[PDB]
Amino acid sequence: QNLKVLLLYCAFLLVMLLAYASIFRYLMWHLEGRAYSFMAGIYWTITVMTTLGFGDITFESDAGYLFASIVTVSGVIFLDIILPFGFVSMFLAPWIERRLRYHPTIELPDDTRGHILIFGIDPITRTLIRKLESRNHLFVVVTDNYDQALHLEEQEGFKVVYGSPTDAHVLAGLRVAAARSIIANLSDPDNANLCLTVRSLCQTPIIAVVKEPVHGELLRLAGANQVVPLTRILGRYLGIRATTCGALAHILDSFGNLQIAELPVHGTPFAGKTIGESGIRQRTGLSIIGVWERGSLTTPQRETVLTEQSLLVLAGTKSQLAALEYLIGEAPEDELIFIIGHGRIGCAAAAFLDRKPVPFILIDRQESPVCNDHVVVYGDATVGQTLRQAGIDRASGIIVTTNDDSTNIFLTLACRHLHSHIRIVARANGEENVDQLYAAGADFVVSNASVGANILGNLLEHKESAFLSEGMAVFRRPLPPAMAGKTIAETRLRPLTGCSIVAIEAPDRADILISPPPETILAEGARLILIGTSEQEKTFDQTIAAR
Amino acid sequence: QNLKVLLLYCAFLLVMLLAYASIFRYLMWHLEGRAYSFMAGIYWTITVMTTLGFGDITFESDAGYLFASIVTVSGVIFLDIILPFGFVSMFLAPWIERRLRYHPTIELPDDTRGHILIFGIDPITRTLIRKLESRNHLFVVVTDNYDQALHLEEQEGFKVVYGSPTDAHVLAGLRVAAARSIIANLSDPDNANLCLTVRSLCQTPIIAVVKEPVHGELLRLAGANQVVPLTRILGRYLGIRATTEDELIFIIGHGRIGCAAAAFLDRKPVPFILIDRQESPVCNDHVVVYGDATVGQTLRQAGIDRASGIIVTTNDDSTNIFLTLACRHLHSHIRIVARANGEENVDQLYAAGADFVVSNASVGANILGNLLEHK
Amino acid sequence: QNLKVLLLYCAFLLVMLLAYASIFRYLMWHLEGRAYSFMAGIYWTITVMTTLGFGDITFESDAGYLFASIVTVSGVIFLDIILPFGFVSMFLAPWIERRLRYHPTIELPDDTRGHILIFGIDPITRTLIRKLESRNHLFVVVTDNYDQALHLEEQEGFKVVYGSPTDAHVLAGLRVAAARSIIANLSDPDNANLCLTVRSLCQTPIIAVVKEPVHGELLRLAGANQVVPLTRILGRYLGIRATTCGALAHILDSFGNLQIAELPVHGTPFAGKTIGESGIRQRTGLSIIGVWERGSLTTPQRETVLTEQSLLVLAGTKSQLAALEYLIGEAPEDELIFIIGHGRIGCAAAAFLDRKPVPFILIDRQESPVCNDHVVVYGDATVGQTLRQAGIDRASGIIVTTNDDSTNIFLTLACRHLHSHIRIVARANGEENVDQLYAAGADFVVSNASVGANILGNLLEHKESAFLSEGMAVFRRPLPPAMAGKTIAETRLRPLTGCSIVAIEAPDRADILISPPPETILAEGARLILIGTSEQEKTFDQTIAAR
Amino acid sequence: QNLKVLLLYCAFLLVMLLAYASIFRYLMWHLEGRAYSFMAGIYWTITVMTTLGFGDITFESDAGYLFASIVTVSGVIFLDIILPFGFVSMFLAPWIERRLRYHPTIELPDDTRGHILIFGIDPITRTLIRKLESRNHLFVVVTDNYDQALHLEEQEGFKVVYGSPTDAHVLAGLRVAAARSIIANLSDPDNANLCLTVRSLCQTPIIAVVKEPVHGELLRLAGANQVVPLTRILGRYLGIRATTEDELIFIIGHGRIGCAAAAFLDRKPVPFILIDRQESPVCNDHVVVYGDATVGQTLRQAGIDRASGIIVTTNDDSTNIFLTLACRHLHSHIRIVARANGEENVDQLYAAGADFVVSNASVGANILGNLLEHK
Ligand SMILES: OC[C@H]1O[C@H](O[C@H]2[C@H](O)[C@@H](O)[C@@H](O)O[C@@H]2CO)[C@H](O)[C@@H](O)[C@@H]1O
Ligand SMILES: OC[C@H]1O[C@H](O[C@H]2[C@H](O)[C@@H](O)[C@@H](O)O[C@@H]2CO)[C@H](O)[C@@H](O)[C@@H]1O
Ligand SMILES: OC[C@H]1O[C@H](O)[C@H](O)[C@@H](O)[C@@H]1O
Ligand SMILES: OC[C@H]1O[C@H](O)[C@H](O)[C@@H](O)[C@@H]1O
Ligand SMILES: OC[C@H]1O[C@H](O)[C@H](O)[C@@H](O)[C@@H]1O
Ligand SMILES: OC[C@H]1O[C@H](O)[C@H](O)[C@@H](O)[C@@H]1O
Ligand SMILES: [Ca+2]
Ligand SMILES: [Ca+2]
Ligand SMILES: [Ca+2]
Ligand SMILES: [Ca+2]
Ligand SMILES: [K+]
Ligand SMILES: [K+]
Ligand SMILES: [K+]
Ligand SMILES: [K+]
Ligand SMILES: [K+]
Ligand SMILES: [K+]
Ligand SMILES: [Zn+2]
Ligand SMILES: [Zn+2]
Ligand SMILES: [Zn+2]
Ligand SMILES: [Zn+2]
Repeated sequence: QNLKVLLLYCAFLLVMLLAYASIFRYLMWHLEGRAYSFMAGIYWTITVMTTLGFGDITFESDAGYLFASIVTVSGVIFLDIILPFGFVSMFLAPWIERRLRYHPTIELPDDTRGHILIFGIDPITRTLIRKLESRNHLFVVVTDNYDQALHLEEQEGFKVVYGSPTDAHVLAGLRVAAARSIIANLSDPDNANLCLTVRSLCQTPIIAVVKEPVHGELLRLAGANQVVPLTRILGRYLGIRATTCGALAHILDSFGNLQIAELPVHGTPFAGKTIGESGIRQRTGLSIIGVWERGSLTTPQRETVLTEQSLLVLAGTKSQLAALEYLIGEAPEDELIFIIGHGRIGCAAAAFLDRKPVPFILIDRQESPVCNDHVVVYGDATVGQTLRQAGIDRASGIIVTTNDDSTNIFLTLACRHLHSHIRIVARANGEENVDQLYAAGADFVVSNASVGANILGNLLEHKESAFLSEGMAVFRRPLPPAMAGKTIAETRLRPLTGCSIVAIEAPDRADILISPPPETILAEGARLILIGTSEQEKTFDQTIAAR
Repeated sequence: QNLKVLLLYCAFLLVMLLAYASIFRYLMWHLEGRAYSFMAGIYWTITVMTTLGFGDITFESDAGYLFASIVTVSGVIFLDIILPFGFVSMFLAPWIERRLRYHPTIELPDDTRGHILIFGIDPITRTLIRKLESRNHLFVVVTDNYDQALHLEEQEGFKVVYGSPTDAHVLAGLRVAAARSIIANLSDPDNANLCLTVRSLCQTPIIAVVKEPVHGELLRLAGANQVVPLTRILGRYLGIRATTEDELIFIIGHGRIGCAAAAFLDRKPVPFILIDRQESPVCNDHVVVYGDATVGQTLRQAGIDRASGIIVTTNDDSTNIFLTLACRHLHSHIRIVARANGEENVDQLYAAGADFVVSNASVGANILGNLLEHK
Repeated sequence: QNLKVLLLYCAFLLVMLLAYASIFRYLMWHLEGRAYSFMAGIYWTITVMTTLGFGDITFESDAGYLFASIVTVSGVIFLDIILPFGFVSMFLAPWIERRLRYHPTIELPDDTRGHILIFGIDPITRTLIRKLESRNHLFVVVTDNYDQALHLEEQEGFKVVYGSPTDAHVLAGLRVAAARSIIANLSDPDNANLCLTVRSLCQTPIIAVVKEPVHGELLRLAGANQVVPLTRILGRYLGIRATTCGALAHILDSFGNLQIAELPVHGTPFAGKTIGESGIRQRTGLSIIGVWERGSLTTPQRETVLTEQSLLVLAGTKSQLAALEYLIGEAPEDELIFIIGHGRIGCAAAAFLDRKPVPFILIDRQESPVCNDHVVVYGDATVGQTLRQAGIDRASGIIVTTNDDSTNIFLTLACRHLHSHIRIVARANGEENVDQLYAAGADFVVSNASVGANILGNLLEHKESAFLSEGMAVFRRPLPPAMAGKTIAETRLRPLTGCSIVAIEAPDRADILISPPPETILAEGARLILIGTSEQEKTFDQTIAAR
Repeated sequence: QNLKVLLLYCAFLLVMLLAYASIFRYLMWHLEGRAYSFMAGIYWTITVMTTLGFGDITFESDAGYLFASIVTVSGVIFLDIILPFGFVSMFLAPWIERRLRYHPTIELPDDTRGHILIFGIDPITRTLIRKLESRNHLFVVVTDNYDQALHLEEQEGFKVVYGSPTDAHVLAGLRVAAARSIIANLSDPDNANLCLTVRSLCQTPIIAVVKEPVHGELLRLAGANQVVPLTRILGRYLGIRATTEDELIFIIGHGRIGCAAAAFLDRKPVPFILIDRQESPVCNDHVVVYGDATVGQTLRQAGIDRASGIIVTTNDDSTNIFLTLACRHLHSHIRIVARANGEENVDQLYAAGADFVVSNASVGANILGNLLEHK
């Protein structure tokens, strides 16, 4: 905007130059019978406007004086006044105003498309934003807190809009209809308000983070396409890690056929062994679809070594999962788990452990404003002997789930020092504290930020197949010996049935190929893992054998 | 104004030009016997002060040199010093004091007339302003809160004054004596303070919004022309909509409005149950089933099953929307009447499953509006 | 500071001018054999430095070119660079910095003398400051709150210093030793800290405002020269006004001889009558030393009309005060006073009324964190029927003493409307609310700001005789018939005894002359009122009759 | 730096002068057969670019006019545009970003070495800084509080960094690996967090101030080189001074220090009474006579009469001074030992009537000081 105005002025200056120069030659002729070249004209005009004033070329008539006077003043006005002033107004003012005074972005440009709207900022969404700035996605966070808008503007991995998140006018300004996705991370009532409002304008996909698992249904009603119960999930990931021996934990039931479960390896016979060595698939018929270690989901090799902290992601039938449970295959007696901190997450960890059930003891300073179903031992875990009196002595494991990382680090320190034996699972509110929890003696650390970010992140990237795979199903099929040697693109599987190949594992191998390329040459005995509508799965074995 | 001082300077600059041009000709003639035209003198004076300096016309006598030096310096002082120093100190100064540091308005111009003072801005009075915009009244909102004056400045269909509403000196700078009308929408004690203070200056008509219907008489006594008990009226609208035996009405929210709806249902009478998470600081004539309702089964406990009606009257619109969702979810047909604190939530309450929605801001703005028009 | 530097530069410019001009004439001569006048030199030099460059006088030698080049550049540097830059640094920067950014005054100039230090800002001291800015006294308020320092700096009836009030280093910076007076209006512990610290540096007089009358002694110990129990005093002024009929209230006992008391006129036989008509002095022998009405203490005339709201200031012997009490002279039966608000002031009003005693009832929302001696009826006076249930019906008077003026205005309104008979005394936290309390129906309004300011103000102005009259005594003496016709300056009373004439009243008149001028001619039967040490009062009737 | 860019510009300006002067002579000769000296060319080029314009030397050919025009414009661009635009954008910009808007330091220079990091600034650590000033160490105080960093900026004998003490990236920018020593004066949990974080980067010696003596072992475990239990030590100093039957000691204040003094007196043992206005959030092994003492007769009630000693241990110096006054007033000779949180109140406690004063900041600074010197 400003640049155009600038060298638009430069153009007007040039025209003034040529004009004055042309008039100069004209006057010198018709007024004093003197003839100057075009160059002399430019030369003189520049000499005057610029106030050099050599004086080698001057007029002698009053009319010439009147003209020279006019050009002279023109130079001062357009080179000594307008020019600097305009620079102070077009450049200087806008700079100092927008650097000493926050001017809130209240609206988004009309041409904004495919952007991601973030409502409700916190560690989770902050980490999500930094993570997807590593891909340069257009993020726009919204907030109705002036002070927060400022803080978010000084440092920016994203644009910040300041306005009421639940005002349809404000949502129209954000271009919600043209937006790619929407993260609803406000309170549950505000989320419900947000979803209904957004839905009155568009069908833009919405991912809501629910603070209380019971409200999940309500948010789907208000218009949310996906609901993520973070605290429930977080409590669960603390829980599955607290037992003395890892146990199967169910994840998904794809229409009562394919089951997805996860298994922490600690204290199991699989610890220390390799995937091939443990022979999990041979003895259970299960598919190992991934190994989660060091915050990275890798593909299962046969030489891969399972560590105490490894976590297997598994897929198969109900009986195949029951086989694995038998192999583990039993829990030690008198298991007792202390849970320090009875907030939403600690509360969820308790609920998960009760689903089994494993005996536990909750400990917190004050009564829960949201929970009534749990009996809590009241006291300050930091104040001497509060844990001793609660009988921390016969505990087999501890979950430290305070909302303060330094306190969790201190408790992990003390517990590991007084009980070098028990499992210690700790929670990190921020990732800048994860390593210290390990250094303090924790057997595993669950990070709010990374778990939250990974989930939301994946829900985002796989959006083009999120609402798709939503309502649909994942199933497994023994590759028909008829296609033994044919390429995925050659079989033309999708155009017939409608499903999609998401994995191909060898007959006698823990080695699996995830998201195989069309060029992949199929083999004999191979086991396919497909995904599609609960209609195409039945129209699969039908359409495939037909044509 | 900065325009007058500016062109008044151009005036002085012009006089200086003519003065110097004339003195020029005079010296050229009397000192050196040289005759120059008027244009020549203007041309020379401009040439010197503008520092161009063609040199085609110079003196040769000492007195001429002196004069030439004086004009040169004049051009530097009045064109290269005062002009810019003026520029910056004249209007680049106001810029900082009004754009780098928020400067609240603490007084209206002397001749401000026919304006409507608003005391206590909120959804109702905000809806009032944007409603009578076509009538093009000058609305002035008054507030003793700095941060609020600041926020009311950025976006506007109304002027914002910052000061104590109950201070006589502040009201005089607001020109209350010349105002069209005054809307008192503060606490009842504050309203009373405001009325008596205003009445000591003038008899500008005052429309007071009163919280407790009993206080209506006192506000009149203080000097209010009209008293509007909105919470009673809004409560009545809720109670009316929730009815038109074994009829049983759940009222979620025991604030003033919810309380008024209960009071209304007694007159019928229609059995009802009040539900809140706190005790009423102003009410003690109603029985309230305490315990937060957003949790989940607090309504199930109370028995949202055998009820015939539900009134949602929290002072938070999103909470109202959530409760409406939950209710419509638990019971697909029970009559639900929801309260909307702001008109921007009216549509989401209906979308949530409400059968009727009472809009505080709409009913408020309308009543106050027809009270200003019919005056 | 800046101006000097400015026209110091102007001087250096002039010297440069004369120098270059002198060198010019020199070079033109010894280099080109040309002779120019002094004026031509100045003219040329100005022509170059200023960049006009007529060209009518130029050099032709390389050395001349080198010189012209040097002068030319000198002009650009000292007129086009330094000059504006210096203006931006000496003027522009200091202005924008100290107008967009608060720079705290941390110290006072070394030569600061006779100033008044204010510690602890509030309505009282704010009003005190505005009041004594009407006399242009040098006030300096001190505070350790950054945010408060800013607010006090934007608008200023005084300089503001930001620092710890109880730090001797900070006190030395304030020049406490050279200061006139010090107002200690902090908490009692902070005041005690302040006094001890100030006392370790100087003997500068200190006036402390105590928040709890019991701490008064402690503050005199720490070094305070004067202690003002504002809340006690305020409670008293509410109390003396609440009774159905005004009653004598003791103020000072000057060594068991001269007594000072005050009497509100409401409900007494003196109401409506004039001072002469009531014949108070004739019937009691008392001296009427002042009439306090409409916030102004005037001298008692005989034609002066006493109104319901008038307050007599009286002086005389114990029996003379007892005579007046008899004239009034009795209180109505079943007096019952409701006191709304049990803060420090309301509490003090109760204590005063108990000193008589008059039956009362305290009413407040919560228990007092400081009082234990009073039984309080708990409830919200604003919530319907709280006063009704307390039996406001049989009250003879009400004192409304909430810490919120609007609430006091509302209560005054309602009470006067439901009980048009009872006395209503109300308290104003700020003077901007006094008139409205009257308009609401209050019989009298006690203003914190004005009472506080008047007291402190007087303690200040009369400082030169404050600590003097402190410890001293005020006494009355029947003018000896020996000086019947002599002038105050002629009698030479002070040089003999040491006392001072503060009043002279006629034998048969309520007319009194306060602070009589030395020229005043004394009469016969006149009654003198003097002040001095409890040593000079005895050395009075002795020294006067002797010589 | 702004000096290099500046004189580097003067360098380019100089080259332009010589280039134009040489081109000048070349054109004058080849275009018009006129011969000019080197000084003449410099003199002409300066005369044109500086816009003086004497005119004593002008071209007469078109190509000369063109060249003359080019130099004129060069002087305007490089002397009347870039020079000032530079000025303002070069160093009048930094001025605003560092004087109109506080800019906290979030990172120390790469080569910072031998510095002492302070975490948790307070009277003790503040007294430490002003004490070892003659040794001329570079002390850096770290704080995650903006408003505190701002205040610590105006007055200084030490540099202030703003950031999370327990963030590894923040500690790396603080150059912990190259620091002389680290003083951890935060909460015990925070200290533990700080130690482990620091230990993952380096083995810089750490001196931790610990609140609860039991936590000393854990801080060591985290990685602290030395653990200083000040509250235990200060409490012991109080108890020691208050003694060296029917001996009875009043301890006013049951904070950690007051609590430590009580614990100390048990070992003697010497009978004592704790007096506070609240219950101890960290202690439950002592009986405390509750009820505020500043009111008046709370000490009289308890029996300040038959007592043989008084320890004043509130965490507020003025309150301590007041209590000392009141005590010395009620009893002219009973032994009084007062605690001073800051060294600026030590003298007023003695003036108030204390028999001995333990100075938290002095004892603190001394211990930590001799711990840094002897290292
Ligand atoms: O400098 C001019 C001068 O002119 C007058 O003096 C003489 C002048 O010197 C002669 O050249 C001639 O013009 O006649 C003049 C007198 O008639 C003025 O008197 C004098 O003021 C003035 O300076
Ligand atoms: O404009 C100068 C010109 O000089 C040369 O041309 C001629 C010139 O016209 C004659 O006046 C004389 O000086 O001899 C010159 C040739 O020997 C250059 O050739 C030409 O480049 C230059 O423009
Ligand atoms: O420069 C002005 C010119 O005007 C005309 O075109 C003349 O023919 C020409 O001689 C002259 O040079
Ligand atoms: O992810 C699996 C989830 O399945 C069910 O929803 C369970 O209620 C829940 O405990 C579990 O977390
Ligand atoms: O201006 C320079 C002067 O120098 C000497 O003083 C000469 O005597 C004089 O002729 C000349 O005018
Ligand atoms: O001013 C007179 C005062 O004398 C005494 O100090 C009384 O205790 C007090 O009630 C009264 O206010
Ligand atoms: Ca850390
Ligand atoms: Ca809405
Ligand atoms: Ca008022
Ligand atoms: Ca002190
Ligand atoms: K020029
Ligand atoms: K010339
Ligand atoms: K020029
Ligand atoms: K010139
Ligand atoms: K010239
Ligand atoms: K010439
Ligand atoms: Zn729970
Ligand atoms: Zn009610
Ligand atoms: Zn009391
Ligand atoms: Zn203890």
